[PDB]
Amino acid sequence: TTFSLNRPSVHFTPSHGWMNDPNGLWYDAKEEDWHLYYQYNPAATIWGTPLYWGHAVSKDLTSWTDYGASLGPGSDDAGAFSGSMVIDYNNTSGFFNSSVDPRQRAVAVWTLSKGPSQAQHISYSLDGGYTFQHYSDNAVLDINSSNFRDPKVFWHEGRWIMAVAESQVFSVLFYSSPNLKNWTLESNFTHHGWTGTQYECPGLVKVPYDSVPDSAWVLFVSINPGGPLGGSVTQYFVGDFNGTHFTPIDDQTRFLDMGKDYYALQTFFNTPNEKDVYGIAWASNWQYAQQAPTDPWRSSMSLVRQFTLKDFSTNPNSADVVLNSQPVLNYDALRKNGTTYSITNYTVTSENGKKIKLDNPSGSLEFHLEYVFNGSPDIKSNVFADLSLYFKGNNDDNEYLRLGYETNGGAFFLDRGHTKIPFVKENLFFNHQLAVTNPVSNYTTNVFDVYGVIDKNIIELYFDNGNVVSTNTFFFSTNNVIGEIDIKSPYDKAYTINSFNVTQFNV
Amino acid sequence: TTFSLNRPSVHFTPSHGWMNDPNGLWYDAKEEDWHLYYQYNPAATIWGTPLYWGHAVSKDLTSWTDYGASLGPGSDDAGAFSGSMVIDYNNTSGFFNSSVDPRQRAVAVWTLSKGPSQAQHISYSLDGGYTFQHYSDNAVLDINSSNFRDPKVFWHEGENGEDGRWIMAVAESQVFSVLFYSSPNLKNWTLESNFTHHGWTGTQYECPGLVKVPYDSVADPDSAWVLFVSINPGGPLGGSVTQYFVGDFNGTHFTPIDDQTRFLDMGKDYYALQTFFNTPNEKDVYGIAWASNWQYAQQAPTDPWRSSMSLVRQFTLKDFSTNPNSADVVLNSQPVLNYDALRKNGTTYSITNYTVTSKKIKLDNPSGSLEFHLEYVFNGSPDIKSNVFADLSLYFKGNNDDNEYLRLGYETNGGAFFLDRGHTKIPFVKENLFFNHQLAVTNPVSNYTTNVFDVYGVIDKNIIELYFDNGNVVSTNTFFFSTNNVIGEIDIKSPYDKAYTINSFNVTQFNV
Ligand SMILES: *[C@@H]1O[C@H](CO)[C@@H](O[C@@H]2O[C@H](CO)[C@@H](O)[C@H](O)[C@H]2NC(C)=O)[C@H](O)[C@H]1NC(C)=O
Ligand SMILES: *[C@@H]1O[C@H](CO)[C@@H](O[C@@H]2O[C@H](CO)[C@@H](O)[C@H](O)[C@H]2NC(C)=O)[C@H](O)[C@H]1NC(C)=O
Ligand SMILES: [Mg+2]
Repeated sequence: TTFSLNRPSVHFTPSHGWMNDPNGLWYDAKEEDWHLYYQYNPAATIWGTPLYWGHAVSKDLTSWTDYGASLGPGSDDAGAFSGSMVIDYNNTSGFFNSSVDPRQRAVAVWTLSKGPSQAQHISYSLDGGYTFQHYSDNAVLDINSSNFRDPKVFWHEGRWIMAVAESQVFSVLFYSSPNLKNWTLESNFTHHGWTGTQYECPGLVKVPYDSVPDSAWVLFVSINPGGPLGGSVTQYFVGDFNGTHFTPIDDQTRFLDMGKDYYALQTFFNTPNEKDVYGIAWASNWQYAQQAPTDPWRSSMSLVRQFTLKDFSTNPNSADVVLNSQPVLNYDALRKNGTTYSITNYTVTSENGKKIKLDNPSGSLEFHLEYVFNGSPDIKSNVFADLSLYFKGNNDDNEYLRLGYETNGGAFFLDRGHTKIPFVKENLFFNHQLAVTNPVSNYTTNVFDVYGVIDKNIIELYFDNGNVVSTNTFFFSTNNVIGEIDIKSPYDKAYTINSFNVTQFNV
Repeated sequence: TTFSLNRPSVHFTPSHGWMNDPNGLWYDAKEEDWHLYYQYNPAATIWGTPLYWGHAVSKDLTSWTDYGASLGPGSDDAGAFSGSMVIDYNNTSGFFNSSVDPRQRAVAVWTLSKGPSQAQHISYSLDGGYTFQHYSDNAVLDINSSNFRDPKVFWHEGENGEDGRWIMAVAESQVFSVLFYSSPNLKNWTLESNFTHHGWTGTQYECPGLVKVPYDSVADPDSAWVLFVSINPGGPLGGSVTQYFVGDFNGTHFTPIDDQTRFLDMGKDYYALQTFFNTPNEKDVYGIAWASNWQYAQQAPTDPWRSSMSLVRQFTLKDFSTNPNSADVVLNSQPVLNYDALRKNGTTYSITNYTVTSKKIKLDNPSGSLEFHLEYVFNGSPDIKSNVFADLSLYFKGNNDDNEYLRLGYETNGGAFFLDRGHTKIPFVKENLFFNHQLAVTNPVSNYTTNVFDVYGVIDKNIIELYFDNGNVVSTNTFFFSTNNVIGEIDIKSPYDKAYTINSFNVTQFNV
């Protein structure tokens, strides 16, 4: 009842220490292992030097083995700031004698921050990405810059292309290299979208496109500080990449996530089928991430997501384009081992009150919800006319997430202030109220689809099969856990729930 | 305890009924009268039809006389939606005999919304903007659309010997389009360009307006063009929002200088900004906005009026960037009030060289309307690290009940300014979950070697505006105290002593 010592079970967290950004994401196809590195301060639960890349491995992006610090700066003064991994199949670096399986030639491209210089180094691994050896005595790219970070490198066919943030000038620099050693400047993408205070963590990616062409390039650009809710946010651009220059199709601003706690998204260098685009993000915000009431670890990661470009618009009378997000979890094992509750053709009304009590609550559930607004004569514009689901919890049912929809605001809401944890009341950037403008799925029926995941301190809401997504953290009291889901509305028969599956995860 | 009956004193509110976006703003240079029109329902405090244009007049953009319903749709079901006003000096409309002063030849260009149709009509006034007459018993720009609204018109002086034209900016809303039509005579219109899918599209483009704005260049021209586009639904905070683009107008096309997204106001309750057709200086650009959010506006706890307007602001383009290592360009906003009259009819307070340690201000004969200025700086402290809330807060408490208060300040770990507007007894503020309690803005320093933050606030009963870095950043929000409970005391607090230093703090209550 001062800290919130409930730890996620399907979002990766460090065993201990401060975790702050996904790094070196790659997939080892011989061992069938997913590798997730992260910025890590092992000494404490706030950002500090020396900063390493923590390292964790998963068979299924659901269960993580955290091996702790792996890649390091080389002195207490410095940081192994963010960066990426690549698989040098053809041995362009020349680091790899025949004895290293081509599928495991992991080379890491990363920012050294020391004093006033941020410059990019490379370090190859000769043990499948568990330890690393620094290439030479020096960096491979130094521009006498203090803000020069977050290299994300891919193979373009062919050369290596690097995207780096010259953060303070709002620039993604693009650099090419034959061998990962000699880098030459190629184009300077600058002053696009929502600029905030800095550009951080760029990553350029080719993404499938389910039309109604085959693919499209996408540039991710993270922003901190200066995001529209406060602090950090992640935006993206849709366009094409000519080998040197990135050209956005349009002049639109697009956020990946409409919640306050989603930042520093990075994509896996590779996936098993070599087409799908997966990526993960740090699940917090820089305004309050180091004061989060968790111990002995601090930051959490989001779920992995699959990104595909879809034709979509926010109303039925126009045409636009949007990055759909589908969640990647091991749902076979999670749903087999877990207990499901459900509702159908339920017209919400005070007389027929309905609720779901969860047997042996675990704090980790998913749900699909399908609802419609029937309207009522008694609803008009000067009343709050909401369909609320209170996710109440087992030991203190005064701590709850309140989530739902209201006509007169035409939107979905998340209330995350109802908790005894002091932090949520004391830190004034942890907003109680969050909103998302969720489209219907079918404009002749006006059916709303929400799919959500709850894991102890974090909730992710995917609207309209993943066209809109909102990720936020909550903090219940310790060992308080969601055990009752309660359905309410002050207007009888005003709403109707077609479908409402819950599935508690037993973990 | 349920309804917050405190009416704003320097912001415009109708006598009674529901008020919505600003419309037909112009300046009468003959009588020196500012004319404001508003989306209006007099029959209730919620939107409904028939919607009229309410009319207000003011000498100083500070005190307004409300004249009620002036422009109407002519039918019960229908609605007289947003539009703008032009002064047809050289009588290009063919409506004005010479007994009508040129400075007074007022033509309203507005949207008629009736059943499934939304089309642009024009009406005109022969008594300087109080009564109006519809022209032709038909629209002047129809495109059988259901989402075709909010025409904002200005005059484009032709160069070389080309005559010059009226330019209309309209919203083809659902397709995120500002269409630019020209006309010689405000009657026959022709499509010139289709500005589409820019910035923050949200759900709909609404209330567009093209303007040319002075430019204070201190970089490495004289003017630049600005395009205002309002978005609702789909603002990032939820509901409504106003963005702007910076660029050039070549006579048919607006062309932005980048693909940046710039919000005019970072608060939750600043929407549908319209600029005045004309100003006294013929070069300054003034704008007014509707001070609420569509998500909760028709639920606000006020009677017998529902919406308020913001202060008029003076918009000027300056060189600005959010860090000291880059260049960019920003729309600076500068409040426009009758400060001479207000401050001299009113009571001042000061505080200097103050370093915060475990001071309060009692306002004498509280009026509830006040301005304040604040310069502060952060000093550091052994006891402040990344895992604490090290805030400098200012609690504007209430006289009758002081458990209702605004809490605004800065915090170092979040590097940003906050406003907490939840602390009140008014049920609406707890019941409506779209009425955010906590608002934030990433306010810059005003000098990067002194690290001094500058903040100018205006707090009229139930509405607060904040300007940062001399108006490079603005955040506007409504708040609701109990009936007859205006701001009485401001207490300055910080949990870390000597961490912050308030160099200046000039409060000035308005006795209006
Ligand atoms: C202005 O441009 C927009 C966007 O290109 C046009 O919008 C299209 O309108 C039709 C209906 O007539 C829709 O079915 C399309 O989906 C819209 N396109 C897009 C991209 O959203 C609009 O018609 C244009 N208006 C004029 C007057 O030219
Ligand atoms: C990439 O483009 C940006 C944008 O023009 C360049 O930014 C300038 O950098 C200097 C110092 O390096 C600053 O004083 C200027 O203010 C920056 N300009 C702007 C508009 O912010 C940047 O230098 C370019 N970098 C490379 C490597 O080409
Ligand atoms: Mg309207």
